[PDB]
Amino acid sequence: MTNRLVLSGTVCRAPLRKVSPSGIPHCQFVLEHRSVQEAAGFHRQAWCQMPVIVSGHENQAITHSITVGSRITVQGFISCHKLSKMVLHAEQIELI
Amino acid sequence: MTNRLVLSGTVCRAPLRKVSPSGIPHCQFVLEHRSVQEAAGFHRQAWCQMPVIVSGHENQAITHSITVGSRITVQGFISCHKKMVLHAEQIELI
Repeated sequence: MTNRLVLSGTVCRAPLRKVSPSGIPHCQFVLEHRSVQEAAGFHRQAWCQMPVIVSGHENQAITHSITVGSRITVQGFISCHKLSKMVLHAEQIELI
Repeated sequence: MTNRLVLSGTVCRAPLRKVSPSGIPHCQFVLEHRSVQEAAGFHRQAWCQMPVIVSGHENQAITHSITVGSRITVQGFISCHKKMVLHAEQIELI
């Protein structure tokens, strides 16, 4: 049922843009997250490079503010395909 | 920096209790998620198999009750190696 990743980071690859044959715009970039997280009472570095996909006409405009160096937070669902790779499908983007 | 994953699924690999060299036990299993999500006005299938690490003694009665086929909702932060793991903070048997 529940599937929600909220993740902040710095964009490490600029949006690569395409439109589907049926007219659906898709925007793809990579978000690099790095932070200090808490577990069992000791601090530890969390690092990951998350591919993000922005699909549909709704969220495309803000995507043109996103460049390598942009700090953003992305809220959405994760999806894996296969040798498996994970993508964050953006539902909300906040420009920090 | 926000790092928060909330994921429901089913246990697809038997949980194993390991011990960190620092005296801290943890429980590892793999969590299989399969849901219908909405994108560009269409229903997308979302699937994932997430490795999950649960540390700290407070989650042991729930952890010890977990088997292959258990339906759980997991909440924590993600981290990446070489691989992606979810470091579980909250764990509920749904």
